[PDB]
Amino acid sequence: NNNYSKLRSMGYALTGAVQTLAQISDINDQNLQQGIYLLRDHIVTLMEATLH
Amino acid sequence: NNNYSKLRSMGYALTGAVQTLAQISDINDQNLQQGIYLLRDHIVTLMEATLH
Amino acid sequence: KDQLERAKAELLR
Repeated sequence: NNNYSKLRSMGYALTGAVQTLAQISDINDQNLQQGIYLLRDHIVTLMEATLH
Repeated sequence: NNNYSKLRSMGYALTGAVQTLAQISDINDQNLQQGIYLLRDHIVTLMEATLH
Repeated sequence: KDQLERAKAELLR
């Protein structure tokens, strides 16, 4: 119950949240980019044949 | 003006920012996903008719 | 959410 101790403990928790939030943000952004790339590739493949 | 008090007050502010940032990130990601889904649905609907 | 809640719990005492 030291005045510094229950502050050090909260300092421990106040950084894993930031780290995990960054990780989830990166995962979401990468998934969105991959989906967009797959969609554009399929669209181009479909688009060539009708022109020909 | 207690040495712990003006630290507790800053600890108060140093978490709502993280919470709101997470909320805004989720909102943006969901909006992007919904837009992509709407675009792909419309593209598929347009794509079937020209093939037929 | 639990981490932020514990952060807010580690200050009311």
